[PDB]
Amino acid sequence: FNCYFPLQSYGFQPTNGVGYQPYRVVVLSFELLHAPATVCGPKKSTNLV
Amino acid sequence: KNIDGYFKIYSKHTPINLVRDLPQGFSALEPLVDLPIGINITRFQTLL
Amino acid sequence: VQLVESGGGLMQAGGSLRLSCAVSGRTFSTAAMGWFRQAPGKEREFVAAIRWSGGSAYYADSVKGRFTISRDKAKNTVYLQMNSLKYEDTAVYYCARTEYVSYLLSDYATWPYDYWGQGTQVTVSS
Ligand SMILES: *[C@@H]1O[C@H](CO)[C@@H](O)[C@H](O)[C@H]1NC(C)=O
Repeated sequence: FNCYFPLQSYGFQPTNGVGYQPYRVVVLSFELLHAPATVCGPKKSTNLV
Repeated sequence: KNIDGYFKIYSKHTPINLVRDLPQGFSALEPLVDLPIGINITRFQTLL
Repeated sequence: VQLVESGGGLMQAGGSLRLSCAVSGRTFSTAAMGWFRQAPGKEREFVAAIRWSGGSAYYADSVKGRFTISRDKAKNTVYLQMNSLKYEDTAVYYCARTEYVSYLLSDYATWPYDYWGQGTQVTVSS
């Protein structure tokens, strides 16, 4: 009584509603410390003349 | 050396015939490695 | 995944028996284990449940103060210590397992379990 387990399972079934169906989520957070930026983008090149 | 977070490693290999001490002469060290560590360094040691 | 029961059998009233149920095969997770029993001609009935995490136990009224459920996580085994045996305890005892985590322990008394052992006879004599 008044002492419950803090966690609970998800009811993920193939027939479940879209709202109740599982969804995989990725959150991308960017950081700028007092350090070199080591994660850069492609910066695609062009042909040489 | 370690400057603004980058670890710079230069090196040079040469042949010698001189057990007693460092050879007198002149030779320059080309860079080999540039590490973006951003790590503090104030002490080091060698491993043999 | 298999539930393998052992122990039990014949014991005179007032005595004590221990049932074991070992879980074999690759499991992702275990939420809870339970013991049920079925006496001849009667419906299968909840006996006890234990949460795998923390080891909190929930008991049918009929076995309170007599039976103890316990778990050895490292051996993936649940136990039922059956003390002060009565004729009414004579039944086939079944191990059960679920991956369903309820915040509410009492739910394990009525939750339909996913996995079942083969059943082990306990017979209480005079
Ligand atoms: C790195 O060393 C400097 C020089 O003492 C100091 O001010 C700074 O607190 C150090 N930073 C870390 C990561 O401890």
